[PDB]
Amino acid sequence: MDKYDKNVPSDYDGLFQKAADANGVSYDLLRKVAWTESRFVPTAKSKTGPLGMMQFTKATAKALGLRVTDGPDDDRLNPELAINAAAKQLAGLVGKFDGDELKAALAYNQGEGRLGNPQLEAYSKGDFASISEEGRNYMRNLLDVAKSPMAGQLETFGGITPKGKGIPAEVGLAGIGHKQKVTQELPESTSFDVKGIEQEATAKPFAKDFWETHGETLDEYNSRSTFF
Amino acid sequence: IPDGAKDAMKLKYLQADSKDGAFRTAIGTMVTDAGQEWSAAVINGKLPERTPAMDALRRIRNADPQLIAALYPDQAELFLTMDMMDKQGIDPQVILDADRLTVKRSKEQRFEDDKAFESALNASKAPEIARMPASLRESARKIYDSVKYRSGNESMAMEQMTKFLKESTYTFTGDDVDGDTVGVIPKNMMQVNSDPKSWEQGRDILEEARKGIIASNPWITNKQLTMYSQGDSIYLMDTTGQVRVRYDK
Amino acid sequence: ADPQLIAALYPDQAELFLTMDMMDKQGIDPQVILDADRLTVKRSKEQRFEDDKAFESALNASKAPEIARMPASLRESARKIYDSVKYRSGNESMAMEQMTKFLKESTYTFTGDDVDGDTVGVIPKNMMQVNSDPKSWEQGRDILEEARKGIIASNPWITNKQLTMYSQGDSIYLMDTTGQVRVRYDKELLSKVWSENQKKLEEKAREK
Repeated sequence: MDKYDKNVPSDYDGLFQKAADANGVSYDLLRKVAWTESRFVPTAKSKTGPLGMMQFTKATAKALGLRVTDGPDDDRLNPELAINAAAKQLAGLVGKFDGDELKAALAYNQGEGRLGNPQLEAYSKGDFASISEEGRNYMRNLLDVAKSPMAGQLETFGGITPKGKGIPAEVGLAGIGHKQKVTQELPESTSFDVKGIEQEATAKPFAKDFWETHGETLDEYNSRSTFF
Repeated sequence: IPDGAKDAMKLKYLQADSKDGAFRTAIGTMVTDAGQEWSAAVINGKLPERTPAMDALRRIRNADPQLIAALYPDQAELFLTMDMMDKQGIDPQVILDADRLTVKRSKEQRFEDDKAFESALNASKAPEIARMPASLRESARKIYDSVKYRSGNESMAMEQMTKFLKESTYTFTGDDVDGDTVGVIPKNMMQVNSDPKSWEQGRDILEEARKGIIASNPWITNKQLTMYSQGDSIYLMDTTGQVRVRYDK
Repeated sequence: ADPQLIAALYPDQAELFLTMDMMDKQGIDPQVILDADRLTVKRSKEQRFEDDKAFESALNASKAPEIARMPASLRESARKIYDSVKYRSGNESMAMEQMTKFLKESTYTFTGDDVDGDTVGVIPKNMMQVNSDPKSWEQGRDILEEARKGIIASNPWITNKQLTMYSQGDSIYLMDTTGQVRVRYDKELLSKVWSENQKKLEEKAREK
């Protein structure tokens, strides 16, 4: 997973354009958010591990106003309605932040409340020091595809010199990793299949064979032949 | 390679394998399933519509009889009994009934049953019944047990067995023999045509054969040969076994 | 759900369930089986042989054809009834009379022409009913008696022109010596045959 694969052959993206047009969200932002949350991975295992493309939590899933209490313990497993709900939430966030502010809407990552309101206030003041590390990293990951008036102030935050640019963790730690030594190539078993010689069919009884070849039974034959 | 060569190689590897090896473990599922099929059929009194394990094991036996007899004697004996019944034209329900009658009976009662059956046979007047070979006696006992199990009549079972055996077997006689009987052969094993009445021709060819062998080997004990039907063959044999002649249809 | 699998894996429970099924179809409470097992369990292997010999000798010396030539499967249930009565009292004569009276009025013995011993099978009466009325057992017997005469005519090659009649579970089997001729009947088929015969008879009476 490098550079988000912008121009990779788009796998299972027959849903983002429709949600984007329905709700007004940018296609690139929605696709990038989905990639960041789940990397389009069908399993998406974690502490909670929602395998859906939008890696929600139970509290957010219920607060979204859906019927989550259905199906396999959670209804937001079918991709289309979960993606549509996420797009609606993103559109509501973008619209409510005075214009096309595509990065304050990343309150989507932190929410609004005891831990999200002060960070949004700090973002409004332009004071990125009061935003958490998780929020700062999450906004840094979206700088390529986002339209914001503070997109240039965030990139020049954390530079080694005041004229430098900060380094996102996806770039500073890029390329450092180890391959898995275990693969899904399973060992195969073989059946002990010996197809020998077919068994001979059951014969007719001697009396039945006699009565079918000759129109009379053995007793009649013996009685008639012994008359003379 | 053709399938026969593949079967031969697989059976060579099966024979060379050790007691708890993987080759014997793979085919042990077949034997376990076949035994379970037969035991369940005996308990329920009816064979199921499908017995894949018994069919597979029987085909493997047809490929190599000695290996199966060496490794799984019980299934080999069962298959030999089924083969004899099949050649007589008897449905496996008879074997099921005989097994059902015998299984519900203690070891002390089985001895009494065997003694009673042997006494009833030895007291008969027909030569084919009073001096029956043991291999034929097993199938006769199964027929008698089936008839005695499905009804309560032992007299009916005896008459049914005797009538079935009289009209389907032929007893050969010798000159100056105590008891006069030298063997009993089923009639359909002496047929020279598809016509059952041709059994009389094949008997003649047999009767001149044992007279011709005795003339060629006058040194045999009492100038006597025994005639024994095994599988699909008829054996003319003397006392020492040095003179042995095989015939088939 | 699956009888053959249970018989293959757990034979003891399968045999127990078959015995309970036969008792249930006869209308007998499991307390009889419990009493018979209680009588047998407190008895050594040497005494069980003597008990079996005595019971078989008592049966073979009877005068009723249903008792002297009883099939083994019916003999097991008869032995259980006899053992229960002989266990709850001390009277073996009472147990014998109770067993014989119970078996006389609930079973029917079929006979054949020129058969040594004359018996070809014993069938419980309630397995030959064509209605809910018990007295209808006589109709289902007739349908059976004409069946075995019709099969013998169609298959004259059978050993002595004789068939055995055997009741297993809820079915009645007409079978020859070799097993090549086997015919199955049940209360549904007996009822259907009886209904067809009644329709034919009533239409013949109406239109003639």
